[PDB]
Amino acid sequence: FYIKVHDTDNVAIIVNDNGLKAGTRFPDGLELIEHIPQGHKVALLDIPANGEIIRYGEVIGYAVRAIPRGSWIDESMVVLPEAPPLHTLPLATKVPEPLPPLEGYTFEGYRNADGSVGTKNLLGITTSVHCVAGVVDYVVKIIERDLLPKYPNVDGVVGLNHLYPAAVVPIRTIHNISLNPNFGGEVMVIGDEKHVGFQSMVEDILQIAERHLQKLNQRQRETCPASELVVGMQCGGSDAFSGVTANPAVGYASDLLVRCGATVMFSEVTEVRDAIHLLTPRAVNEEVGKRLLEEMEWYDNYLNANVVEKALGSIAKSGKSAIVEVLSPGQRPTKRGLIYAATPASDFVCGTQQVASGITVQVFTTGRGTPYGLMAVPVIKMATRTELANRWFDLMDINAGTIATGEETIEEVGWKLFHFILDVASGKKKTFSDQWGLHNQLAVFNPAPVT
Amino acid sequence: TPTAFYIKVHDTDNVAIIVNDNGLKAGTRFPDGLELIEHIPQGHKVALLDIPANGEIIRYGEVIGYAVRAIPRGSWIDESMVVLPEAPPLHTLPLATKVPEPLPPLEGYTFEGYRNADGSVGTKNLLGITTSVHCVAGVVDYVVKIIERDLLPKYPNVDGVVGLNHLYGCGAPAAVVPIRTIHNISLNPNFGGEVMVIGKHVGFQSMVEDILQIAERHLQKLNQRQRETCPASELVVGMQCGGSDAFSGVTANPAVGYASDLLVRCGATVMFSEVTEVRDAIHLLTPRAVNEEVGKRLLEEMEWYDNYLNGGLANVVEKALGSIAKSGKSAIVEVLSPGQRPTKRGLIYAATPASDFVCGTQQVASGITVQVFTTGRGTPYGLMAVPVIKMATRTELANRWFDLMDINAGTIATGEETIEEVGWKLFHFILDVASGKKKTFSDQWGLHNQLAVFNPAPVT
Ligand SMILES: [Ca+2]
Ligand SMILES: [Ca+2]
Ligand SMILES: [Ca+2]
Ligand SMILES: [Ca+2]
Ligand SMILES: [Ca+2]
Ligand SMILES: [Cl-]
Ligand SMILES: [Cl-]
Ligand SMILES: [Cl-]
Ligand SMILES: [Cl-]
Repeated sequence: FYIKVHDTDNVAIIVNDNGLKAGTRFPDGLELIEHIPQGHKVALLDIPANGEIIRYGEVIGYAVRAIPRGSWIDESMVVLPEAPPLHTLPLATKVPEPLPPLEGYTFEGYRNADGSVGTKNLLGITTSVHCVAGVVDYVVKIIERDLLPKYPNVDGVVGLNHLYPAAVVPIRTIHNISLNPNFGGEVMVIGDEKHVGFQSMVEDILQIAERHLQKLNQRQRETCPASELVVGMQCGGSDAFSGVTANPAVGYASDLLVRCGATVMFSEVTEVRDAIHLLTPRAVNEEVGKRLLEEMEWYDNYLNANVVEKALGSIAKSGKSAIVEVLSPGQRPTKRGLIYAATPASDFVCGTQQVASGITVQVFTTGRGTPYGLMAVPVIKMATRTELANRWFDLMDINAGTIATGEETIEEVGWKLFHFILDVASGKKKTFSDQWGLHNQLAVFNPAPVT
Repeated sequence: TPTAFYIKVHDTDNVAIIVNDNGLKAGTRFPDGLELIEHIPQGHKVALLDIPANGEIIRYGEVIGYAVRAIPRGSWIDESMVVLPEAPPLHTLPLATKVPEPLPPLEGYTFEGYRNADGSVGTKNLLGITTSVHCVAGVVDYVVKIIERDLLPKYPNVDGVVGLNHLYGCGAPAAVVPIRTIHNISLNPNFGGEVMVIGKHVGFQSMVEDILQIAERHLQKLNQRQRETCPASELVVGMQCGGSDAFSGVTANPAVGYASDLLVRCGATVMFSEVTEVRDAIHLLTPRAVNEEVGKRLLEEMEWYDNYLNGGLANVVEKALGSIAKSGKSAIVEVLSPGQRPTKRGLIYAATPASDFVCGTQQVASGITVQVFTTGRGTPYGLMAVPVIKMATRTELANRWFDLMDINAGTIATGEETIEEVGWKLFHFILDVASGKKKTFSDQWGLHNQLAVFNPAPVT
């Protein structure tokens, strides 16, 4: 088997483990001239010198010399196309017609006083930026082992720590995380007498904390429309199958959520940067397009195989819907649909920033056995290959590798993911991250220098 | 107390600080014969003599500014009445122009510590867990949490377990600081020179079970280690400031500087950091360098940080003079870059950010086994890697946070104790903490915040 993503492609990827040896033939009639490993590209037709190399329906490079059919195309046989300037990129030149809406889909969630719906019932603890740091982590640890077990309806407790002139990103991120629907309607804020005492201070905090736990323990889930979901998507260990299996499937589920009237988010500026010329045309208008370019140059400025090919594989998670809004690190959306939330690719930082943007569910695609997870929101981990789903059967919540062998289609895995999202949001199924407690501490993005 | 007091740091000073809570009202007289003309709050400066216009303002024996207008004696000097002196260029600062004569050595001082195979001595018996930079991250934090609740309780002689995480994506141009820092932390003596390295299908739960068996083998071996009498020369003490206070440089800092000189005399290694806190006073550290190469190396770290950073305003030069007071009077024998380890013994300058958790993490990487943390605020700062001795600047603070302040230096402001007395009291407190005879409040309540490696490179 070989996988051809788009119809106009002139190259394909080998899926067979160990690759395919010379002599192997395919239905169309071509034949390999040499051995080609799995994940590497093969020429479908004879491509001439300086000839375009097409994959994902776009130019990923040019041939350095004439490449014969059925030959292995290595990174040394291609010339990368230099990315064009940002002021020359087309904006809103091809906004697709909205697909027919999906109505009636629901999930059991926790309705908040502000109208938002949480997928989890958590206790949030924070402190004013002018108070001392270290009290929140100490109190959260005591609440987890001494009180949390007495309130089973409470999914957990999360500490929101501030960092110790231009550092607006970290402050905005911590304040917006406390507005996430999984915290409900009230996060806890902790901050004359000759002898006060530290132990005394903590005793008072634990009394306030037990009052909140008793109230959260009495909350119940109610049937809510799928339009109240906010789903975030990010990549973990980039793989040769990421853009041909998991990513396209996530993009199909992304389009289904947009049709339900929900909010989907894709981030990672470093992962989509070399393909921004394919996102700008999908902006609903120019102000949203220029706002998209503004985030690209901000990150290029902050930073002081085929990168274009990998970027095309990442944007596959965005699906085909229109980009209705662009967010800066830690901002919250004001519109519903496909949103672009600028964030670093670094897994724990991306997750923390998406949680700040208000996601209630996160989908994490990966080609490596990573124990990534968050307590703030349930993390659905999708494998890119079947070999990976079998090796880490207790980490991979869903397998997209069935697309590479033709056993399942992008549409089938996409719908399977959509239904998995509603079941996780309803608490009917627990992701492996929530089953084993794979929760890594929040990592706020701090682009400002440390004093 | 109806006894009015002011604290004059150096003999040549023409200004002092009011110590009485609520300050001193006009009419109050002092032994020398001075008298206040107006009310002056605590922490604020008072003129000891009539200072003329453009006249020098001296504190800590150095010029902190010039008077905007003629200042009469016994008057309150606010930050709007002084003009900061333009700082001179770094290439024009004198190097090794005044290296003090080495003081007579202190012999016989010891502490009960854990001798390592490399010759170092630890003050704590910890389990270090790390992973190769090419492996996936998140496994160490998960395993450490399971070891703390399921195995650690079975091995009481083990003080605790610490996870050492690398950077998300790496192999370099500027990302040498975080790699060097994580590698040097595993060489810290409190890990005993034996950190754990972790990195039909098996599955994730199965992988962890194997790691817990390797972890239980290490805990059983560490649980059998015992402390041995070691010379105080094997100590490595780090010093940093927390909540800057008006008394920091007149009480706790000078006392820490006296204990710093005692440790140097014992043949131990002392460290002071925080580039942002000492930057506006570098012209007083450069002359104490043992030689020019160490002096230019000191200026090199100042400009590296300046480059990296590219009545509501206190005097920055005045605050900096108060911070360098922790360095004492010994000679600076070596300068380190963020996360480097020393090759010489004595007073060392380890460049690090002032940010409390990052400074601590970087000093632990440099090899400190004990840290002294001065502060004027009730902070719950602490580290698991090394015991943290928290020193209060005011007696009012030591009483308000009696379960956080390990030692009180506020007795200097009221004249009940001297810099020398509090300095020796700190030195003996350090030996007792290093021996495990006394437990700091940070280790008693478990005020341990996760390590925060300094990452000056942008995150992708
Ligand atoms: Ca990522
Ligand atoms: Ca099928
Ligand atoms: Ca500090
Ligand atoms: Ca006395
Ligand atoms: Ca205790
Ligand atoms: Cl020299
Ligand atoms: Cl040096
Ligand atoms: Cl080094
Ligand atoms: Cl004594």
